[PDB]
Amino acid sequence: MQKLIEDITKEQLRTDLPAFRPGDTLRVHVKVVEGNRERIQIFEGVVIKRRGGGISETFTVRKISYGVGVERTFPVHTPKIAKIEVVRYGKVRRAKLYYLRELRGKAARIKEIRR
Amino acid sequence: MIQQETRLKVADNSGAREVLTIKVLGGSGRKTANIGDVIVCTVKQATPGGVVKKGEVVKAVIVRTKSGARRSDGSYISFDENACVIIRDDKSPRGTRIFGPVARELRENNFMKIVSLAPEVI
Amino acid sequence: TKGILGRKIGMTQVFAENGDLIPVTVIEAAPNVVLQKKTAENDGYEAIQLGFDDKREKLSNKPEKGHVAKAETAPKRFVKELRGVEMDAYEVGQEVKVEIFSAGEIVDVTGVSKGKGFQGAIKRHGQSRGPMSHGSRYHRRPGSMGPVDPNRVFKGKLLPGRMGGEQITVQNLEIVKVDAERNLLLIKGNVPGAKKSLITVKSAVKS
Amino acid sequence: RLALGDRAP
Amino acid sequence: AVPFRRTSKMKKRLRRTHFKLNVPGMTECPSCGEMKLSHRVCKACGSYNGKDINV
Amino acid sequence: SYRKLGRTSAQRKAMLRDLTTDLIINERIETTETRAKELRSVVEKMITLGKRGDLHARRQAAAYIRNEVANEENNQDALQKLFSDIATRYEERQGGYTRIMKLGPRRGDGAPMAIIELV
RNA sequence: UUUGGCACCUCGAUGUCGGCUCAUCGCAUCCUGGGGCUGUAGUCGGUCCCAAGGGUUGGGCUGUUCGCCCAUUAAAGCGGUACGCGAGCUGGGUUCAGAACGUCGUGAGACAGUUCGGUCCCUAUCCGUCGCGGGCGCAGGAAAUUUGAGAGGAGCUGUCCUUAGUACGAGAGGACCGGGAUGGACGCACCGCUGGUGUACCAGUUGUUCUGCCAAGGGCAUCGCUGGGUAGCUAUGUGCGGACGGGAUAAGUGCUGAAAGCAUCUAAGCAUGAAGCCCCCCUCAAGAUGAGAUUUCCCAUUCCGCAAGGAAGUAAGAUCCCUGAAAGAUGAUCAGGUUGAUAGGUCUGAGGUGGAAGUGUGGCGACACAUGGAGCUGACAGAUACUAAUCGAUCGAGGACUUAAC
Ligand SMILES: [K+]
Ligand SMILES: [K+]
Ligand SMILES: [K+]
Ligand SMILES: [K+]
Ligand SMILES: [K+]
Ligand SMILES: [K+]
Ligand SMILES: [K+]
Ligand SMILES: [Mg+2]
Ligand SMILES: [Mg+2]
Ligand SMILES: [Mg+2]
Ligand SMILES: [Mg+2]
Ligand SMILES: [Mg+2]
Ligand SMILES: [Mg+2]
Ligand SMILES: [Mg+2]
Ligand SMILES: [Mg+2]
Ligand SMILES: [Mg+2]
Ligand SMILES: [Mg+2]
Ligand SMILES: [Mg+2]
Ligand SMILES: [Mg+2]
Ligand SMILES: [Mg+2]
Ligand SMILES: [Mg+2]
Ligand SMILES: [Mg+2]
Ligand SMILES: [Mg+2]
Ligand SMILES: [Mg+2]
Ligand SMILES: [Mg+2]
Ligand SMILES: [Mg+2]
Ligand SMILES: [Mg+2]
Ligand SMILES: [Mg+2]
Ligand SMILES: [Mg+2]
Ligand SMILES: [Mg+2]
Ligand SMILES: [Zn+2]
Repeated sequence: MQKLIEDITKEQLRTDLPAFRPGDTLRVHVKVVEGNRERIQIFEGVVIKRRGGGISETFTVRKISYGVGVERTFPVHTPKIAKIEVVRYGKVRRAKLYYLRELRGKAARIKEIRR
Repeated sequence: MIQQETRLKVADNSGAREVLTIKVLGGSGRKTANIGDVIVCTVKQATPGGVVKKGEVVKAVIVRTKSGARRSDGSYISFDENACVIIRDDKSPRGTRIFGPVARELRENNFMKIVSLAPEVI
Repeated sequence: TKGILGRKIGMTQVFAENGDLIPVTVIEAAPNVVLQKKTAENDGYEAIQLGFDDKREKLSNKPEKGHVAKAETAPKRFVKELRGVEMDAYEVGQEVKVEIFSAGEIVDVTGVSKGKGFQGAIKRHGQSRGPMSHGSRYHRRPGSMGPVDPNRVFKGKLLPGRMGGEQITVQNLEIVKVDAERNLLLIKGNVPGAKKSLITVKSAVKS
Repeated sequence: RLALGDRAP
Repeated sequence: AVPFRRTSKMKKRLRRTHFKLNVPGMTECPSCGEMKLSHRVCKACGSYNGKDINV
Repeated sequence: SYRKLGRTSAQRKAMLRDLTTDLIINERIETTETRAKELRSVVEKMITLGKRGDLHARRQAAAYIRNEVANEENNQDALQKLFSDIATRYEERQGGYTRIMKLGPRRGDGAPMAIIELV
């Protein structure tokens, strides 16, 4: 990729994010604005993908909520995320965990790493 | 992305279990409906004893979809299923309980009773 | 009217202050130079001729070198006119820079659309296919050429042929950021043409 | 190749 | 679809206006002086760019 | 982009592997020009492995080079030649291990022929 | 546009219903725009006038056209174009040979009665349509930038909020005009985002076969299969558009005003007034032979000739040939051709894959862990003359006459 696009966008890259990879469990603290009030909704879930480069990098987290799978895809460097905290590092064998979309319950379990 | 013939789970206790989409509302040749859009639909499967009966034509608001929805901040939400809630003309749900998480987009369209009844709004 | 010539670098995105994610096109427009002023007396209409992008001497010719002598500049790769401008605001040799624009300003952007080569009626004119089964031998063909009675096809029966490579204007794009040091405009949305292609950025005509 | 032909019965 | 009328000698000859060969892109070989295709090894003597190739 | 050379993916791979080993053994082959042009990159990348010289490099090359005798006297394989003779020759040169010279059309099908050789 | 009447073209063949694909035209207007009258309070309507700019849905049933129905919609217009379009498609029906039912017939058989089944050929010559080159022209030869005669495109419209629960109305209900917001359908561009594809990217895996064996690999099995995926191309994805106005008008409304002491929109005179007309907006455009304009470059050579002309070598400049892609069927276009980053290679990255081999350790072993976000990596970025863009050659002005002003 152009150094020029890299240079224009460098200022908007967040530095405060922890290293995570697909299979890690995050709590993503999302700024939310229902009404005029501002509050933090937490989205806890498995990272199922992380694609793209630089300011365009996104990640997707998946949770089962009330018996329904939910995925939220965020720009890595969105200012709408207050913070990300890694709950547990998973042991997976690939970059994209789309096979989890078809699994529920015990079949959908990811082993932890001592990282 | 819900169109004519798309079947949806019903995310409420109105009596309908599954509906078939008869029509996306809101303009002449409109192909597709998304979260927060209203559809006309027929009840294909019903719970025995419910208020809403099999074969009834009803309005419903879509509250989750597999296609999901994009937000102005460049984030997305998707669900594992397509689901709707049977409504009256004033947007109030015909049932008394909503099951499963609904999308924040329903606040924007002024489906407040649904948003209040939902166990989670993501 | 105001305007400048640059190259399309590519696309990226920028977070707004409200946190909205704005896709942007990056146009790099090193200072354009006013090479000529056409006047109503001499030329019959008022315009300035902007040169952009210094060209190596080997790649120039004597007619070009002479034309850019008055502006006291190197030979330019791209030369375009702007009509509607304030004639008194410009002088031959004057540098026109990206900071003529400011963030929030509404612009029209003009460039040559990417080339697609020879394309059929489905891709080129957005026509329907015929059925793919049920015995069809009518898939990606262009439809009846017309009725019998004229003994001929009317002009504007659309058919296959070369697609793209056309001048295209997109109206009412917003300048998101101007970077004067790097000579960049960042424009909300997408604009015509391949990367490295010449883009003209003008103040919007419907403003 | 038609069953009957042009301007069939 | 078949020709509705035969083509006259004249129309046949007009059509063949552009049915021609061009002269080869040829240049004198600096080594041996025979003509060669520009940017190819000279077949006669096997030189290219003042070097023997077929050594 | 890259050329298809009128062949299926597998056929094209087979042919590029064949030509690559031919050029290692012979050090100069004659072929169609469009084949020569495709062969340059493929061959120069094998020489890069040879210059690396490590076992991982040799096995990457072994996945591509054909099992052919490059020298009957010494019983040297094409792979052994690549990793010894060719690699040593081009220790100091940084890329551009081949050159294409054009010959002109062959009788038979007018195909523009070329010599490709190691520099 | 119907059913017909007539039998004029076609029986050395004018394929025949419906649908599909592609439209285009008329206006007797379905919607939207403008109006007059109303048994027009308002909201709705009715009826007539102007108006063809754009728009005018998806399903169930039936071969169906039509029609009925469901659900929408601003609206679900009516007609023409060989019942538009079968050398464009379909072939359900109709319209051959088989078979059957009812029926008629002594019978063979018959029925715009029904039923199940039943070969849809053609390499485009010409015009025409859509693209793309070559030639010459345009009183010298060139390199750019242009004017716009003229042509094409676009032209649709909902809902909500507000004005205002105001006007109107017994109430029920409930506006105009004017602000603002946000959609549907349609179109243009583009890949940053979400996705799709991605057969010379990465990984897992079955069988068998080969590299002597182990280990590690290759071949074939749809790319063997399976999980991902870069560039590119893409829509369902993103951005943007039909804005704001001028000018002249239609129906309509008039003002002033006589013919005709009054009255009268009209005869003189003066206004107003539609989504329509001409512009405004987007694109093509001087072969616009009416061949336009501006800026800049070359420079008046040599030889034949009584000159008129002719030939030759050149200038500015361009091309052949070559490296290619942002271009592309091929030509063309564009970036380059050595004081050159044009392409490959190389080096460094990005992205993708997801943890190489080897070795070690642990385990009886399958395997696990470490070394180490490793190894590998088409097309993407930057750098670097290492390789190839060699050496050449070809083309290309010297500018007619007349008159007028200088
Ligand atoms: K006949
Ligand atoms: K046919
Ligand atoms: K015909
Ligand atoms: K003809
Ligand atoms: K994309
Ligand atoms: K001209
Ligand atoms: K290892
Ligand atoms: Mg990544
Ligand atoms: Mg279709
Ligand atoms: Mg087919
Ligand atoms: Mg005619
Ligand atoms: Mg294979
Ligand atoms: Mg008669
Ligand atoms: Mg005949
Ligand atoms: Mg009328
Ligand atoms: Mg008829
Ligand atoms: Mg017909
Ligand atoms: Mg026909
Ligand atoms: Mg049939
Ligand atoms: Mg009988
Ligand atoms: Mg009959
Ligand atoms: Mg009968
Ligand atoms: Mg015009
Ligand atoms: Mg990309
Ligand atoms: Mg993609
Ligand atoms: Mg083994
Ligand atoms: Mg075999
Ligand atoms: Mg076999
Ligand atoms: Mg001219
Ligand atoms: Mg290079
Ligand atoms: Zn020679």
